Amino acid sequence: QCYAEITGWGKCLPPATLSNHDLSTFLDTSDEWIQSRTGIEQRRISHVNTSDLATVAAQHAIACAGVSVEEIDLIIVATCSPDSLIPNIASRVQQNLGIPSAAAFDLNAACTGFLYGLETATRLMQASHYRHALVIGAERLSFYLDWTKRDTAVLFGDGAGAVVLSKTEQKVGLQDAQIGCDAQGRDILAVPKFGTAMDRFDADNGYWAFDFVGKEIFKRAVRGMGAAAQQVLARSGLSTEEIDVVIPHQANIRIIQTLCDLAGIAQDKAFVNIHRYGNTSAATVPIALCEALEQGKIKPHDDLLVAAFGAGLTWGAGHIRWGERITPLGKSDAQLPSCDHTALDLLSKAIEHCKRHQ
Amino acid sequence: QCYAEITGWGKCLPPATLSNHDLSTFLDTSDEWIQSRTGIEQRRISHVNTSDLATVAAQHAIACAGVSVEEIDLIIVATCSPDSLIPNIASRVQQNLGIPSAAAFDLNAACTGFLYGLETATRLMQASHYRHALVIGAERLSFYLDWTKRDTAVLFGDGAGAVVLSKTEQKVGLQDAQIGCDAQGRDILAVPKFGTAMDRFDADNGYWAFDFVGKEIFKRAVRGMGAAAQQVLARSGLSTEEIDVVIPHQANIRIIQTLCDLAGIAQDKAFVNIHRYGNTSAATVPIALCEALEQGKIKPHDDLLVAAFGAGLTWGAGHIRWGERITPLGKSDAQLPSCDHTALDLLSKAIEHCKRHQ
Ligand code: NA
Ligand code: NA
Repeated sequence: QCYAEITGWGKCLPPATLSNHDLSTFLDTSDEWIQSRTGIEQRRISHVNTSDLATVAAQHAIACAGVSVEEIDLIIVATCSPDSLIPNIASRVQQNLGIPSAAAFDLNAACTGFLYGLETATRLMQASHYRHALVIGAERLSFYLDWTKRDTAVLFGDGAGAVVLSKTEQKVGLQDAQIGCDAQGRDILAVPKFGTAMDRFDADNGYWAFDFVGKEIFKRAVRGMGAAAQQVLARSGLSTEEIDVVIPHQANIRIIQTLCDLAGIAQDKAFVNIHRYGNTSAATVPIALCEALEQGKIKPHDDLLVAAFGAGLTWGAGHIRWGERITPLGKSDAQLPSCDHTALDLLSKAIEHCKRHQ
Repeated sequence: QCYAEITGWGKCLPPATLSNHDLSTFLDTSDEWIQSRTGIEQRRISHVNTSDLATVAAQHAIACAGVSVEEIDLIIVATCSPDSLIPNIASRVQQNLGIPSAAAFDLNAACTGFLYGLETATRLMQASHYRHALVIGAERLSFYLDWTKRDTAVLFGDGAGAVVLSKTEQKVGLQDAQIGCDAQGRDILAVPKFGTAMDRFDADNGYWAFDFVGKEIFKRAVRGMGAAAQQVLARSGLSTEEIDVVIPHQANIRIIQTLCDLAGIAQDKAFVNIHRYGNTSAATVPIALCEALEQGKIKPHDDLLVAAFGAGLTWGAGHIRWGERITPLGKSDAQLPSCDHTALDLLSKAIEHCKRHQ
């Protein structure tokens, strides 16, 4: 029996920052409304491609683990906003980092993608030969947004987080996990007309609908994550009291609080950074984990609960038993190209196109 | 120790057929050129979305396995041509089939995606609780093609294949597998400007380049698949003589023959249907497997070699040990909506747009 220890962690948040007030300047919204409704105060807008964010997050996680690029056997990029479909962007990260030979694939399960990736990488390592893995959640959701639609325009942001996993006989890393999908709810959270369902040659094909039935999403999210968490707890033989830290998906602070409140888990155990970054889909969990660790919120041998949900409606929970080390073995000086533009400058063109089309 | 038996197989080929002569009518090519160069004589053009093809292939595989939709714990759709990115199309297949609860994700490793999916599903089942899985390779590559570019326009086609896997203690299904990616070659096979790297609001964004460096692809494919096959053979403790059947990716008949010739495997062991369908990327392997089985080419307890390669440059090989049953337990009458148009009629609009833009 073996396990996939999380030996490295890393993050990449692009610099350009879009505040709630910024949004209020071109949208019929308010900082009060956004902040009280969602807990979000800021989010980041990338001046680079998704794969670029993924790459920097990877470099930091690799440095953190002290592993050689030559030792990585598997690369998973959880994203729903890839630079390209042919080829995948896992291979771009691989090319960028000089990793030879490794299996490289993109995994799309929306905001639950990092948890799906962690589960997949862990089980691949447990049942076969993979010695080390890189699992990255990375998104440029700003690509998708309709800047005239306040319901969705204020929720999402860009970023990446990564882990490195290493095979071990110690009982650490992801233990039990339950991942799933409530497909009867597929239509409540969707951009159905970006992908091969779109009309390639229609000049209005950029003006797609972003379906977001907020209340039903909230209900189904709390239900799905909560039930998944119950299953993992029950199978683990841990009480709710023995969970040391919750690292939740960051969609809405009220969902986080409800999940905790209903699971009987103390609210202060939940790591929250949604106020800084908004909902970065697949990146939420690995960014939160990285920052939890950076901030000393996780101690060695802690039991962590992870939970997430997203379009699908995909959902998941997992139990991670931490090992001995919560500090990086080294640091990377990797960075994004400098950006000379505010978020508002970066979005300028898109905001004008969306507004012009109404 | 447990295993993931292939208990169900199924396929969906759309009806509209584009012959080599059809292509010659709007392209500076010939049936002689295509046929002698690639082995391709026909390919299918879908009148429906990728997810629709995936769904029919799934229904047949489910019927073949005699498993209940209630028993499926995992759904993987290997594709690089999804209807949509938000949400994934695995969840659409799930919704369509009424499968409750199952994990559902899209996996993108280009034409190696089905092998990546089979490996992933198998290891998930071996190391965790998943009882049954659906793994589907499905593509509408016709979405991507530039109908003025003869190098690529003649190679690719649409379709889907699926398997159902079931957990067992018998030593059957996927045994050893080696999957990988030669990222130094990422740029030789690419559509870099469909995805979030594209300019959403540029009215010429449909006219993307399809990079295809044919000779270097051929070289790197033969090398990668051949080395992967060597590793699986070596680790299995089987001689090349003990491989009963090869189910290869269908990119080019010369690649198939070279792979076999260089591996010392008799050419007549390789199942080939490229002449009918061309290169359907992730669907090639599962369609070939399904048809091999339909045609009685696989016997119980046979040792199968699978091999594939694609954009990335992803690559893989696997050894499948067949179990007892090579006939379906039942049949599905599922079908695509009727199509009243020839392939040429379906492509009409796209061909005119591409030609008009030169
Ligand atoms: Na504990
Ligand atoms: Na044999």
